Parts: sequence; C-alpha cells; structure tokens
Amino acid sequence: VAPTLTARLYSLLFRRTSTFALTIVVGALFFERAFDQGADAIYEHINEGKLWKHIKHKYENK
Amino acid sequence: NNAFIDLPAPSNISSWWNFGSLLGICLILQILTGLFLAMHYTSDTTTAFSSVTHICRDVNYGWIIRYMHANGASMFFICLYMHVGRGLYYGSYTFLETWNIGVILLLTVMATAFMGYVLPWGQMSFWGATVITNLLSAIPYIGTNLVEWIWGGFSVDKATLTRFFAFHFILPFIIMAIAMVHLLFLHETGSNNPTGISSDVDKIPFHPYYTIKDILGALLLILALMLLVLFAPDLLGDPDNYTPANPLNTPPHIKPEWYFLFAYAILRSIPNKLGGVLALAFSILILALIPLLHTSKQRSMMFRPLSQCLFWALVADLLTLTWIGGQPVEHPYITIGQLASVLYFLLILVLMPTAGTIENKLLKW
Amino acid sequence: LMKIVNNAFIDLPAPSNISSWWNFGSLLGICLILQILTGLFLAMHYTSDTTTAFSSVTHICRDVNYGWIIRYMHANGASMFFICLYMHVGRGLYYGSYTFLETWNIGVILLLTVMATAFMGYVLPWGQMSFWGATVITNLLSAIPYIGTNLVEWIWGGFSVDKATLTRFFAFHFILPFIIMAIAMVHLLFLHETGSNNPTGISSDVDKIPFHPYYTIKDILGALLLILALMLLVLFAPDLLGDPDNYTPANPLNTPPHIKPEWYFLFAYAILRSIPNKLGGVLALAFSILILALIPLLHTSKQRSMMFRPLSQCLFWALVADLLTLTWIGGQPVEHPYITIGQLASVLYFLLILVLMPTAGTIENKLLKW
Amino acid sequence: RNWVPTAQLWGAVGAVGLVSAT
Amino acid sequence: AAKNVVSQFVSSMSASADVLAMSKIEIKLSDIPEGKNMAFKWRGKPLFV
Amino acid sequence: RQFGHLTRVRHVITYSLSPFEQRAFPHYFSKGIPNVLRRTRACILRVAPPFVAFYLVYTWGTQEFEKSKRKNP
Amino acid sequence: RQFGHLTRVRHVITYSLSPFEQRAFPHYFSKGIPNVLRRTRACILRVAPPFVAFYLVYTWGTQEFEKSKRKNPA
Amino acid sequence: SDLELHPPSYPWSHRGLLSSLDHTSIRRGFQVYKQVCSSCHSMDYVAYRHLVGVCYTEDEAKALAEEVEVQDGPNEDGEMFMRPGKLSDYFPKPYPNPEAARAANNGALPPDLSYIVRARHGGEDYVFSLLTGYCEPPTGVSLREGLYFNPYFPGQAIGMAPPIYNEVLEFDDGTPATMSQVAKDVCTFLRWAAEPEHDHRKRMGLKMLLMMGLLLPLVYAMKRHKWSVLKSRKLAYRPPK
Amino acid sequence: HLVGVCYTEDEAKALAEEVEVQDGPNEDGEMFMRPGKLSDYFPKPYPNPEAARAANNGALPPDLSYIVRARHGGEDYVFSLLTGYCEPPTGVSLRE
Amino acid sequence: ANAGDFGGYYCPCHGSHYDASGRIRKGPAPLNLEVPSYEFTSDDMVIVG
Amino acid sequence: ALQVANAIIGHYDCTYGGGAHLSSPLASIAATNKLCQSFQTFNICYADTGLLGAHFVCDHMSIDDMMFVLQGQWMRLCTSATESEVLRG
Ligand code: HEC
Ligand code: HEM
Ligand code: HEM
Ligand code: HEM
Ligand code: HEM
Ligand SMILES: C/C=C(C)/C=C/C=C/[C@H](OC)[C@@H](C)[C@@H](OC)[C@@H](C)CCc1oc2c(O)c(OC)cc(OC)c2c(=O)c1C
Ligand SMILES: C/C=C(C)/C=C/C=C/[C@H](OC)[C@@H](C)[C@@H](OC)[C@@H](C)CCc1oc2c(O)c(OC)cc(OC)c2c(=O)c1C
Repeated sequence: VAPTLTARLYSLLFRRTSTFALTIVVGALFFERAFDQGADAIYEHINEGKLWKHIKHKYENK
Repeated sequence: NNAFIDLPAPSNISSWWNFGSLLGICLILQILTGLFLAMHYTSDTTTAFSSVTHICRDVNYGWIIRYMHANGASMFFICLYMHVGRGLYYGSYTFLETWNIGVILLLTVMATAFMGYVLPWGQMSFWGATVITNLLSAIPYIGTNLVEWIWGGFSVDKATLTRFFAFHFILPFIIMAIAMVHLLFLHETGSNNPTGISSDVDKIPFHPYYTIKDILGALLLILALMLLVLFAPDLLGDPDNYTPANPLNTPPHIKPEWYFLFAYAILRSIPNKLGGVLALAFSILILALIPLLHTSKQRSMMFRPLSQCLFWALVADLLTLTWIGGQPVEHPYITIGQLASVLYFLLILVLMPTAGTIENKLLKW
Repeated sequence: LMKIVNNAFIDLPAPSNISSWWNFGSLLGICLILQILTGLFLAMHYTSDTTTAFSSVTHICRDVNYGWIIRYMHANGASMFFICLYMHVGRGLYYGSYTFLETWNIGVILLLTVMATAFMGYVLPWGQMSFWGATVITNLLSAIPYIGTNLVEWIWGGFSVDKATLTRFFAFHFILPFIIMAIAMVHLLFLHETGSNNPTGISSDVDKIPFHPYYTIKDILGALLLILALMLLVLFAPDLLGDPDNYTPANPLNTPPHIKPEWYFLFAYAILRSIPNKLGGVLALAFSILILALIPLLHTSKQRSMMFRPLSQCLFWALVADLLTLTWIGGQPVEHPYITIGQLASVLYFLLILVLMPTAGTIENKLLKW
Repeated sequence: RNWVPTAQLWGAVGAVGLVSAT
Repeated sequence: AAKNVVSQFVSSMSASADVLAMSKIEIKLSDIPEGKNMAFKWRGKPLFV
Repeated sequence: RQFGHLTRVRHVITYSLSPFEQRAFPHYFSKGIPNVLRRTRACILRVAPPFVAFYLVYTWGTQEFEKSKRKNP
Repeated sequence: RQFGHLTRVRHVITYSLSPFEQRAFPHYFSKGIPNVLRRTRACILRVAPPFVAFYLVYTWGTQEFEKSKRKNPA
Repeated sequence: SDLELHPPSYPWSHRGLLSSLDHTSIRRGFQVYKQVCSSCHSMDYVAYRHLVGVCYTEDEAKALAEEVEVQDGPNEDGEMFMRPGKLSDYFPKPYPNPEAARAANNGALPPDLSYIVRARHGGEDYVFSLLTGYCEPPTGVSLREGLYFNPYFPGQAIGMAPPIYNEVLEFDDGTPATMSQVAKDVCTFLRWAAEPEHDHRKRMGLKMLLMMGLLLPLVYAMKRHKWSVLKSRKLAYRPPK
Repeated sequence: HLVGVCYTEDEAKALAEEVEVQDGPNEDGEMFMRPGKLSDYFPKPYPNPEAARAANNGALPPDLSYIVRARHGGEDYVFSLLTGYCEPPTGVSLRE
Repeated sequence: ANAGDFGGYYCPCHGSHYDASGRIRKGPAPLNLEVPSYEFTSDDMVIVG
Repeated sequence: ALQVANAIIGHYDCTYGGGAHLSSPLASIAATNKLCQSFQTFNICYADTGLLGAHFVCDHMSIDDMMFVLQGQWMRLCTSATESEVLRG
C-alpha cells in the first residue's frame, strides 16, 4: 500500500502542467547554485595555489 | 503570377492606393543607396564624419548617392504618412492584421531612420542619439540601466556609434520581411477602395492596369526625389549636422528631423518626464486603437461629411504640431502646442467616434 | 500562423529510416544561425578602417565582456560550418540525393556563397593571412581575358588591396549570410516538393512518420553534439584550426614564407597549385567545385543509392581519401615529392568523378543483368 | 474556472522567472 | 545553459572594461573668472565648474 | 482570391472597345476641366476650413510672438 | 506531400506499444555490440583500404621529403 | 640556412586541458618584461588595469603605473605634457614608430609582444627555446656583425642579442633568477598577455563537459523513449488469397 | 580639388609648394618638413582647438569647409556678417 | 549657462529652466542637476570624483 | 460520472436532424465541417476493467481532425466541464 519515488514525483510534481513548470524553475535555481559551486571547487582544487584568489592574501592590504 | 499578374484588384482604386508600391520603392532605394554608402562609411567616432565628407567629395558620384539616401528617407516618410492617412480615411484599418503589421512597420522605419541620422556623427546625430535613447529612462526601476546598456556606457560614445551602424544596417532587411508579411495578409482580402464597399463584382487584373499606373506613380516619386537631390539637397535637412558632434554643447535651436516634429511637439507640451514619454508613445500606438473606435455603419469616409471634416481637422492639427515643433518653447507657442496636442487625442478618441454615431442616427440605422 | 509551420514542420512526412547523415541539414541551419548571431554581436564592436580593424578585434577579445567567447565561437563556427557542409555533400553523393536536381543545384550555389562569405570574413581582422588572402583570391578574376584586371581593381577600389577593400568587404560579409538564409529557404522548399531520400534509395512513401516528434528530438540530439564539438574547440583549443600568421597585422610589403589557406580551402588550393599555368589553375579550381553540378548527368546506375553498390562504395571512399590527400598536400611546401603526389591526386579527383564512378555504375548494372 | 488556479501558477512562473532570470 | 549563454551575450553590450576605467579630475580655479561657467569633459559627460 | 471564385453575378452585359480603336484622351479638356471643377467644389467645404484655421492660428501666433519680443508691442 | 495522399497500401498490419509501457534501452549492450561489430565488418573492406593507401602515401611522401633535405656530400 | 629546428614540448603547468596559468609565475614574468624586454619591445594591447586581479592588486598596479610618465593633453594652452601613468594607460612604447625601432636596433624590428605566443608556431615552447637557445655558430657559418646565431630562429641568424642570463634581474619574491627561470616566467606572462581569457575558458570548459555528460545521455534517453514506438513495432502482411 | 575648378594643375602645384608640410617618419624614425603637393590638405593654422582658442582670446574659429551649409542663410549670412560690423548701439557695452 | 528665466541654465532640448544652483525650476526635467563629489585642495584647485 | 461525461460528448451520424446546432461540440463540429459519417462514445465494462472511449467512421482525409477534436473534448471535460453541460449530460 506504498508508492515509489517516481510515482510520488509524478503525482505531486509532474502531472499538473502548472506544477511541472514550477518544479523546473525551482530545480533550475537550485541546480545552478550547487553546480556552479561544485564545478568552481573542482576547478580551483585542480589548480590549487595557482589562482589569484589563492595567492592574493600575500599582497593584499588595500 | 497570382501574387501579381492575375491578382484581382478593384477597378476604382485611386492614386491614394499608389503609396504602397511607392513605399516599396522607397525601401529598395534606401537599401541600394544604403549599401553603396556602407561600402565607404566607417563607424569609429574619430572617422565617421570624415568618411561621410570623403563620400561626398571624393567617391565617384558619392554626393548623389548620399543625398539620394538622405532625401530618400524624407520621401519615405511623406509616403508613409500619405499611406496611413489613406487608411484612416477609407477604413482600410478594418483589415486588422494588415493594419497592425503596418503599425509595426511605421515604428521600425522610425527607429531605422533615427539610427541612420546618428551615423554621420554631426551635432544633431549626437543629441538625437542622446535624447531618443533616453526616452527609455522613463521606465521605472530599470530605465536608466536599459539606456546605459543600449549605449554600451555611461554616455553616447564609440560603442554607441558602432552598434548603431550594425542596427541601421540590418533593420531595413527586417522591414522588408515584415512588409512581405504585410502584403500576404492583404492578399487574403484584396484591396479596399474609395467607396468602402466590396468590389468583388468589379475586379480587374492588376496587370496591365495597376502595373502601368504604379510605374507612372514611380516616375512622379523619382521626380520629387530628384528635384530635392539636384536642386535643393539640404532643404529638408538641418545645418547643424554639418558641424561635428560636440559632447560638451547642445546647439541652442536644436530641433528634430521634420518627420518627427509632430511627435516632438506633443512630448514637449507636457511639463513632466514620464507624462511626455507616455504621450509620445501613445501618439503612435493609438493607431492600433483606431479599429476599436470605429462606430460608423459604413467603412469609408467618402459618404460621411462630418467624419471628413474631423479628418481634415486632424491633418490640419498635425500640420499645426509640426509647425510648433519647429518653434522655440516660448509664448504663445507653448499654449498653441498644448491645445493642438490635446486636440489630437480628442479628435481620435472622442470626436470621430461620436461623429460616426451621429451620422448613423441621421441615416436611421 | 499555424499552417506552414504547421504543414512544413510538425506533420511533415519523413522517411522512417533516415540516418544520422541526414542530421547535417539541420546542423547547417544551426551553424548559419550561430554565425549570424555571433556575427551581429561582433559587428557591434568591429570597425573596418585599416588603421583600426585589427585593433578593434583585440579590443573585442580583451575588453568587451565575453568578447573572446563570441569571437572564437564565430571563428570556430565557420570551421564547423564547413565540416557539416562537406558531410552534407558527401551524404548527397553517396545516397544519390543529387537526383533532386533543383535542391541539389541550389545547394551548389549555397556552397559557393558560404565559401565567398567565409573568405571575406577572414579578411576583416586585417592580419597577414587576411591581407594576402584578399590579394590572391580577388586576383583569381584577373584570369578573365580582356577585363580581368579591370574587374579586380574595381573590386579593390584601387590598384591594390587597401582601405576601400576592407570597408566594402565588411559590407559584403555582413549581408551575404542573410542572402544565404533566403537561398537556403528556397533549398528547403524544393526539397519539400519531394520529401527526403533515404539510405536505401528506394521511395519511402509506404513508410513515412511525422517529423515531430521523431526527427525533432533526433535533430536536438544532433544539435547538442554539434555544440559539444564547437565548444571543445572554443574552450580547449580555440586556435587549433586557425593560423598563427593572422595574429600579425597586415604587411603589404611582405608575404609570409609559409603562407597557406584556411584548412577547408586546402584541397582546392592543392588542385590549383598543381597546374603550372595561371588560367589552367583557375579553371581547375572553378571546376573542382562546379563539377558537383555535373554529378546528376554522370549517374549511370539503375539504383539511386550506393548502399547496394560495392564497387561504387570503394570508389567513393577513394574519392574521400583523395580529398584527404589533397588537403594534406595543400599544407605542404611546393617541393618534391609533394608536387607529384598533388598532381596525381588532382588528376585522380577528376578521374574518379568523370570516369571511374560512371563506369562502376555500368558494370554493376551488368552484374545485376539490367 | 480552472483558469484562476492556472493563471495563478502562470503568474508565479513569470514572476519567479523575471526575479531569477533578471 | 541558456541562462548563461544569453546573459553572456547581453553582457557583451554593457560597458566594456576600458570604459569602466575611471579617475578623478583636478581643476585650476584661478582660470575661471567670476560669472563664468566652465565646461570640462569628464567620465563621459560635461562637468560644469 | 482568384478570378472564377470572387462572387456571383447575373444578367450584366459589358461592352468594350480595343484600345487600338479608340482615343486615349477623349474630350480631355472639354470634359475634364468641368469634372475637375465639380470635384474641387464638392469637397472644398470639407477640406479647406481646417487649413484656413491653421493659417489664422499660424499668422496670429507668429505675430503675437514677434510683438512680445519688443519694447512697445 | 501530406499524410492521406502519399501512396496506396493494402493488407499490412502494424502492432505498436506505448513508449510508457516499454524499455528505451532493451538489450542495449547484449544485442547492440553484436550489431555494431556486424555493421563494422560488413563495411570495413569498402571503407578502410583507400585510407590505408592514404596512410602509405602519406608516410612515404613525408619520409622521402625529409631524406631529400639532408646529407648530400658533394 | 633553410634547415629547421623545431622546439620540444616543455611541461608548462598550464599545458593540461583543465590547467590554469600559474599566477605567481605570471607576476614574475611581468617583472621580466618590465625590467628586461620593455626597452626594445612594445606590448601595445596590455594596460596596467589588465594586471589587476591577475598578478597584482589594484593598488600595486596603480603604483606600477605611476612609475612611468605618459604624454597627455592638450592642456588649456594647446600644449602636450607629461604626467604619471594611471591604470587606464597602455604599457609605454619603447619607440614612436617602427622606423625608429629599427634605427635603434641595427635595422632589425623588435616585434610587439602582446600576441607573440599566438603569432608563432610552437608558442611559448618556441619563445622559451629561442631565449635559452643561443649558441656559437657552427663551423663554416659566419654571421654579419649585428647578427647572432640562434638555432631556433628561422635561418638561424637573429638581430636580437641574448637578452637574458643569470641574475639579469631580481624577483620581488626572491626566486633565484637563473636564465632558464627568467625564460620560463616571462613565457608564462606572454601566454597570459596573448590570451588573458585562458583560465576562464578552461573553467567554462569544465562546466561544459559536466553539463554535456548530463544532457547528452538524458536527451538520448528522450530520443529512445519516443523512438521505442517504432523500434519495437511489428509488421504483418495478410493479402487475400 | 582646385585643379580644373579655379586653377590649372601646375598653378595648384605651385600653390601647394608655397607651404611646408610635415611628413615622415624617414628611415631614422623622424618627422620632417617638405614642400606641399597636390594631395596635401590645406595647412591648419593651429595643432588643436585649445591652441586656437588660446590664440583667439578663448573663441574658436570654426573650420570653414562646410560653414555655408552649416549656417542658416548660408552665404547670405556669411556675406552679411563679414560686411556688417558696426558700432554697438547706445547702451550696449561688450567685454574686451 | 546664463539662459532661461532664472539666470542659471536653459536646456534647449525641451525647455527645462534651472537656477544658478542647478536646481530644476520649470519644464519637464524631474530633478536638480547632479552634484558630484569633490574636494577643494591646496592652491586654488578642486578635485572632482 | 463517466456515463454522464460520455453523454456530453455523445454520438452522431449523418442522418441526425440536429446538424450545426447539436449541443455536443464534437457532433456540432463534425456536422458543419463534415468530419465523419458517424461517431459514438462508449464505456465497455468487465469485472475489474473496461474500455472507455469512442469509435468513429470517416473519410481518409478526416482522421487527424476527428482525433484532434475528440481528444480536445476529453481534455476540456477533464479541466473545464461546466455545470450546464453536466446537467445536460
Ligand atoms: C633590444 C636591446 C632587445 C631586447 C632587450 C630584447 N629583444 Fe627581443 N628582439 C630584439 C630585436 C631587434 C628583435 C628582432 C630580431 C630579428 O632578427 O628579426 C627581437 C626579436 C624578438 C622576438 C621575435 C622572434 C621571431 O621569431 O621573430 C622575440 C620572441 C623576442 N625578441 C623576445 C624578447 C623577450 C621576451 C625579451 C625580454 C626577455 C627580449 N626580446 C629582449 C631586440 C630586443
Ligand atoms: C515599409 C512600410 C510599408 C510598406 C512597404 C507598405 C506597403 C503596402 C502595399 C504594397 C500595399 C498595397 C497598395 C496600397 O493599397 O497602398 C499596402 C496596403 C495597406 N497598408 Fe501598407 N505598407 C507599409 C506601411 C504601412 C503602415 C505604416 C500602415 C498603416 C499604419 C499600413 C497599412 C495598410 C493597409 C490598411 C493597407 C490596405 C489598404 C487598402 O486596401 O485600402 N501600411 N501597404
Ligand atoms: C528603411 C531604410 C532606411 C532608412 C529610412 C535610412 C535612413 C537613413 C538616414 C535618415 C540617414 C541619415 C542621412 C544623412 O543625413 O546623412 C542614414 C545614413 C546612412 N545610411 Fe541609411 N537608411 C535606410 C537603409 C539603409 C541601409 C540598408 C544601409 C546600409 C546597408 C544604410 C546605410 C547608411 C549609411 C552607411 C549611412 C551613413 C552615411 C550618410 O549619412 O549618408 N541605410 N540612413
Ligand atoms: C547553407 C547550406 C545548406 C543548408 C542550410 C542546407 C540544408 C538542408 C536541409 C535542412 C535539408 C533536409 C535535411 C537533410 O537531409 O539534411 C537538406 C537536404 C539536402 N541538401 Fe542541403 N543544405 C545546405 C547545403 C547544401 C549543399 C552544399 C548541397 C549539395 C551540393 C546540398 C544538398 C542537399 C540535398 C540534395 C538534399 C536532399 C537530401 C536527401 O533527402 O537525401 N545542401 N539540406
Ligand atoms: C555564413 C556565415 C558566416 C560565416 C561563414 C562567417 C565567417 C567568418 C570568418 C571565417 C571570419 C574570420 C574569423 C577570425 O577572426 O579568425 C569572420 C569574421 C567576422 N564576421 Fe563573420 N561569418 C558569417 C556571418 C557573419 C555575419 C552575419 C556578420 C555580421 C552581421 C559577421 C561579422 C563578422 C565580423 C564582425 C567579423 C570580424 C571579427 C572577427 O574576426 O571575429 N559574420 N566571419
Ligand atoms: C537602439 C534603438 C533605439 C533606442 C530606438 C528608439 C526608437 C524610438 C522611436 O522610434 C520608434 C523614436 C525615433 C520616435 O518615437 C516614437 C520619434 C518620433 C521620437 C522623435 C523625437 O526626435 C528627436 C530628434 O530626432 C532629435 O534630433 C536631434 C532631438 C530631439 O529632442 C531634443 C527629439 C525628440 O525629443 C523626439 C521626441
Ligand atoms: C568580392 C568577393 C570575391 C572576390 C569573392 C571571391 C570568392 C572566390 C571563391 O569562393 C567562391 C574562393 C574563396 C574559393 O574558390 C572556389 C576558394 C576555395 C579559393 C581558395 C584559395 O584560398 C586561398 C586562401 O584562403 C589564402 O589565404 C591566405 C591564400 C591562397 O593562396 C596563396 C589561397 C588560394 O590560392 C586558393 C585557391
């Protein structure tokens, strides 16, 4: 007597067109933040110590 | 064929119906002279004005192509205004799609001519770019941002001139595509005629009747254009644009191109920023409302005396506003312009719809 | 508004079996829109005076926000355009799509117009390759007897490539893409009269499916792959398909010693270079492209596609390998043994198209007893 | 009818969009 | 993806980096006689002293 | 819209002459002028007044403007 | 060209399932690989040779070029 | 001679697909250009402001700009004058025009260096090899006065004398200034000069790869979903007989 | 531009040579003076408007190439201005 | 400068009159002319910005 | 309720006197535009399942239009049935 995740996602989010759109708007803003933060972290780690933001402290005071 | 040769046309359309083809010719003329000028024009603020004088002094026949382009823009507006006037008078606006596309065409041609005038970078070029783009600053919250974004900076400068050349270059081709759509909607109904009565019982083929009549019209357009180009090329222009742009000084008697004078008079009559901009926008956009304001049981004004009198009052009023736009903001011009501006909207929104109803009553329907 | 958007797209009947090779038509439409969009934005900051052209381009790449990505997207997009153009033409030859004569011949005009367009765009940054490319290519016209030289000077606006040339080229490059767009719409209208051909070369009227959703989603998938290829170039190797010499401003007194054409013009350049005669090389160049208009008249096979034709397939890949050979040779100095390899490759190119393939067609017909 | 509830989620969408997008 | 792409293009039209490089201006007051409005070109616009 | 499908017409006869059999300017002046005069007169009361008004407002405003720019108007 | 006016077809039955009732990747690898291998084998002798020839001409020509640029004791 | 010596591939730390430039190395590289190359080579497309947030703070860059005098004017008397440099000024040109440069260099022209790395096959591999590859002419080769033998320069006779050597300058961070170190840092700086968008395109490229890793299989799944209707369809022919 | 308009090619050539114009750089990277030639534009009296204003009590003599098209009245205006200087009317006092 | 009905300034574009303080007094302009940041320094100088 | 819904859409055939004036939008469109010879909604029931839908007979060039209007009507009932059409059903 218990549904699955997709069945729940279907009923509450995808079935109604108004709600399938709000879901995308919201998901897009959340994904953007998490994706950019994540990818930026990956890029900066691959290049640790080489970027201006990494060595900046040594010269700052301005 | 069937889009031209055997296109059915009313047997009685008059010379007022020649302006559509004349607008097509003005468009082709502007495109042809335009491309040739673009082959020698450079958009950097350090060399724009110079390149234009180079066209007029050293490019073979550069002067005639240039003045044909400048005066061609004036002919374009004369024809546009005649074309719109014909439409209002004869009720051609009931062809809703065709009419509304026409309104878009008017706005696009206005925007196009505005940007072209900025290209030679003379004094009027510079201040016109300043004023007109600033109309957008009336938009609340983001207006100023939109203006700086259009300018590419905090003031009209290089970035502005360069993008304006690009916009002015492509817009006429967009206008051409929009005009083709204009005609396609028209073809669904065929033309209206001076009587406003269906002409399906008396159609004649477009060729040879209107092909030859259009050619005669084209010849008269060329005569008018060339009288201006060969005998008075500067008559419809402004001496101040023969002075290079000076960002530190706005000429004391600055005034818009003649075809923008009526709208400028309307905006100037309101001592409020947002109000003036809204009146300006509305003075053009009200054309989109004409169909909804039609109260007469008859399509054309041919059989409507009262409506005709108010129609000519509107034309005389636009003539008044054009004159006022060319005068300084001093007494009694300030008041004459305010009355004329009010009269403009009053004739369109109230007096004409009312004359329509009265005429219906007098005919007992 | 509905119709012709829909019956011209949504319910357009399409073969059930067209393969990925049929994706290049929509990819070309996308390359055109890309070039037009990035092109207009670059044109908002570009100035065509010889004193400032090169400078305005560096200003775009260094100071205009995201100017660099728009610029390299335009440069590499031109390369993607040609990759797709060549795949598109190859598909047509292999599957006998050229039997749609109007569509095909309009296509030949499209190829020539894109080549002319790309040529003029390359001249705009006014680097060394820009200048010598303008010089050489416009001079092809000097091979025309009696008026050739006059035509060149008229195009140049003078006795040599200079300010007048650069300024009009900006104007030509600006408008041509829109003309290409109108020509492409005509390309499609003629195609719609017949609908598409398919890998088998056999009429697909007994098995059509609606363009939407089958090919709309397939085209979107293709578009994504095109964008991946483009962005791999723009973001990871923006200069890979370019020439270092164009990072040097134009110098009218000196032609770089290892000057070579853009990669997509190398095969044609190799062909022209192989003939030690001015007019002869120009004619061979013109013919290397115009011969495409002759393909339909050279079709001998009783079958439309090469799918069921082994011999024709072998010759088809030999033609592709040969174009690859000419591309390689075009990038090498005019020295031994490249001079001879290129001459053989040039002869082999015209021999495969004019003689070997029509012959393979007849032989295959005989083997099938018809 | 269903138009308010639908016009109210269509309203929201536009809003969220502008807010975010802009 | 569309959001990023579109915003990068829109952004290309905003003031470029060279345009943003602003500074202050020094003006010699002894050159401006009483009753006079002096105009200077500054940060793109007219500056009245 | 194509000839053959415009509308329904019954019992109308039309007689015409070839352009080669007739004059292109029959009674051009003898009948043209009277017609121009007629058309001009028929509309004048509807067209002219507003423009006369413009003229009056134009001359009045211009004079009023000049007068206002001098010592003793 | 419009559905309803393409051509004449008689006595053909077509059975189909809704996309929601079936898998989008049935036997993707189990059957896809064998089919890719088959397709690859069927065409290789028609596609590859010309390119092998190119490779041979390419390596031969490049080597011959380098050789010609050196040690010419005279 | 017409013989060519191509440069080997040095393992620059910005060589990898997702590898950014080393900004401390850009910073030292700028000191090299400034101290050593700027007296003969211009860099017309780089301004002091371009250094901000790349290898120097805004104040450091301002201070750097003020170390030079640049021409400005006209003033109110219609005359040109000198003033300390500012962030908006481009790097000072060593010569007013190419003719003057040639005159100051035995007729050879030091090219502008803004794009030198993108304007030469081999890029920094070429420039590093050239700077660190000067050597004596081989037996049988005699160069006119003014020329130096350099195996990496086309024709092997270059009008530029070896510009760097141990201790040619002192770095702000105490890095030992050996010829190879100076060459490596100036080359890194020249890469940044020719391609300031370098680090940003790679960061974007990472995002593009990740997004494609997501969107491609999802769109492909959408393609197979729709197409399944056709891929599993079954046909049967039942003619009358 | 004067050739075939108001002077022969030789007369115009002689006119151009009556002045010295700057050219260069030469092979030493320097600018130098030379006699004018037909392709030279009429010499400017000042290097820039600031120098012009300085030389004219702050007023700027405008460039005259388009002065007639740049002024309402054109030559009627210019002729009237040139031949119309007169004493200030009683009550009017102008700054030096 | 020195035009308009307040001896301040007159904008010829649409007739805005300002006073010698730069304040808008008549016409369609909504605000007083902007006053930038500035500081009077040594000599008889003023640094704006 | 399904029977009521089906009564709203109804049935129809070329011999119906109603024509353009029929209450059912499907029947009305079908009649004026001549989209079919006939159609009928149905609700075939079985123990724990059944077939709820419609059947129609038409010219080879009208199938797509018929399907379009039929589905549009089901969709309209799902999201917009009116009290008055429901009372009629
Ligand atoms: C003047 C005294 C110089 C100094 C200091 C440096 N360079 Fe130079 N360089 C100079 C000249 C006159 C030339 C022209 C040489 C020729 O024969 O053409 C050069 C050239 C270069 C080049 C270009 C090489 C090429 O392939 O064309 C490079 C890459 C170069 N110089 C780099 C460079 C750097 C980075 C320096 C500081 C470490 C430097 N040069 C100093 C003159 C002078
Ligand atoms: C680039 C500008 C334009 C072009 C090229 C153009 C062209 C045409 C053409 C070719 C015709 C047919 C001939 C005629 O009856 O005049 C036409 C008709 C018409 N146009 Fe335009 N037009 C333009 C702008 C406009 C504008 C600005 C309006 C009005 C706001 C408009 C409204 C109409 C209408 C209502 C008709 C039908 C006329 C009738 O049958 O009585 N047009 N136009
Ligand atoms: C709807 C059509 C067009 C209109 C109404 C129009 C109008 C104008 C106007 C008013 C000017 C100012 C003229 C002046 O006083 O100098 C101008 C300038 C110019 N136009 Fe256009 N134009 C049109 C189409 C085009 C096209 C298609 C091009 C080029 C592809 C073009 C190229 C130019 C150029 C280069 C100039 C600057 C030189 C000059 O001022 O004459 N125009 N245009
Ligand atoms: C700007 C260039 C071009 C565009 C935008 C374009 C676009 C298209 C499109 C959208 C289709 C349908 C989809 C497809 O089958 O790919 C198509 C089909 C076709 N195109 Fe092009 N095309 C271009 C260039 C050419 C060239 C250079 C040729 C050949 C010389 C050509 C020959 C064909 C032919 C014959 C077809 C029929 C394909 C078939 O059904 O088998 N096209 N093209
Ligand atoms: C068929 C479409 C087009 C093609 C094939 C094309 C091709 C090219 C090529 C190969 C270049 C040189 C790129 C480089 O710098 O290495 C170029 C430059 C240029 N193109 Fe296009 N182009 C197209 C459309 C357009 C359009 C429609 C415009 C403008 C409305 C445009 C504007 C420019 C500009 C401004 C440049 C100079 C800046 C630059 O070099 O990036 N292009 N184009
Ligand atoms: C990037 C593109 C942009 C920003 C396009 C904007 C287009 C806006 C409108 O076109 C649709 C606009 C041209 C149209 O308004 C309906 C005109 C009638 C406005 C007329 C107009 O002209 C002036 C002018 O020309 C001047 O010249 C020196 C000076 C002016 O005052 C000092 C004016 C002015 O006060 C007005 C109201
Ligand atoms: C005003 C417009 C004009 C005059 C347009 C003319 C267009 C002509 C053709 O397009 C239709 C042409 C581009 C096309 O020929 C079919 C190409 C394949 C020709 C390819 C081509 O490129 C070169 C190139 O790019 C270079 O760059 C630095 C240098 C070159 O040699 C030194 C060449 C060259 O030797 C050839 C044959």
